[PDB]
Amino acid sequence: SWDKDVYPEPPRRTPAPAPQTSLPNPVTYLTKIFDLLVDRPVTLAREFIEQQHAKNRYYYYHREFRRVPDITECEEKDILCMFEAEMQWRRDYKVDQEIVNIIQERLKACQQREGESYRQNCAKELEQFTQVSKAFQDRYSDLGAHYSARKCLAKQKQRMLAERKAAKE
Amino acid sequence: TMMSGRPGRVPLQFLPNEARSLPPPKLTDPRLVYMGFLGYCSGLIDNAIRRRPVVSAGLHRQLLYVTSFVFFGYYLLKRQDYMYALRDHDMFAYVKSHPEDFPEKDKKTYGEILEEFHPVR
Repeated sequence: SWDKDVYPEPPRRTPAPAPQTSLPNPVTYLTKIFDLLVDRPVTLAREFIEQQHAKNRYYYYHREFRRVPDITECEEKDILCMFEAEMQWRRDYKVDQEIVNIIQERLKACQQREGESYRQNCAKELEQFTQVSKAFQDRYSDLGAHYSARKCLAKQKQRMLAERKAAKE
Repeated sequence: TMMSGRPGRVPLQFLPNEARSLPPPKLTDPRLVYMGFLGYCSGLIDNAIRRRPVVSAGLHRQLLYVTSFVFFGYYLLKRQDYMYALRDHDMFAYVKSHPEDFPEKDKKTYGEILEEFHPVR
C-alpha cells in the first residue's frame, strides 16, 4: 500500500529448507496447525469484511494548499500577509518533522533488519539521517517555545551573515 | 479637558443636532439589553430590601425599572457614540491638516529588515 520508494525494503533473501535429519520438525506441524485453526477463519472473516467494504465504496481526499508568499516578501505590519506566511511556515514545519520521522523509521528498520551486521550495512541510512538531522537543526532549532516564521528568518539572516564573514576571510 | 472647549459646542446640550447624522443604536443592542438587565436587578434588589417576593411581587415596579433604565441607556449610548465619532473625526481632520507630523514611513519587507535572532538554548 505504502510507496516502497518512500520506505525502501531490500529484496528478501530467504534460505531454502534443506533438512538433513529425518526427525519431524515440530515447527512445520505447528505452523500447519496455526494456518488451519487461525489463518483460515481470519482470512474468511477478512474476505467477508472486505466484501462488505467493497459494497459501499466511498473516497476521501488529500487537501492541497497552494503556495503563499513567505515572510520575506511581507511588509512590516501587513498582518494579513504575515498570517498567511506564518500558517504556511507552520505547515512546512510539520511536513519537515514528518520527513525526519520517515528518515528515522528507515534508520530503525535498517538497524533491526540487518541483524548483527547493522553497523556496516546501514551506513547509507545513517548518512541520510545525519544529513536530514543537520538540515533540520540548522532550520528549526533554538527558536524556542514561541517560534515564528520571523524567528526562522532572523536565524537564517544571522547564518547568512556568518557565511559572508567566513567567505570574506 | 479635550472635548470641552470644542468650537461650536452648545453648553448643557445632551445631544447636538449634528449627532443625528450617525446611526441610532439598535433597540437590540447588547449594551441596551445590559441596561435592561441592570434595571431588572435594581427591581429585584428593591423587592429584596422591602421584604416582598423577589421574583413576583410588584411586576409594575420592575417593569418601570426596566423601562427607565432602557430609556436612559439608549440616550446615553447615543451620546457616547456621538462623542466617539467626534473624537475620530477630529483626529482624522488633524492628521489630514498636519502632513508633516504624520509622515508615511518607508515600507521595508522582513526580507530587508534585520531583526536580531536570540536563541533559546
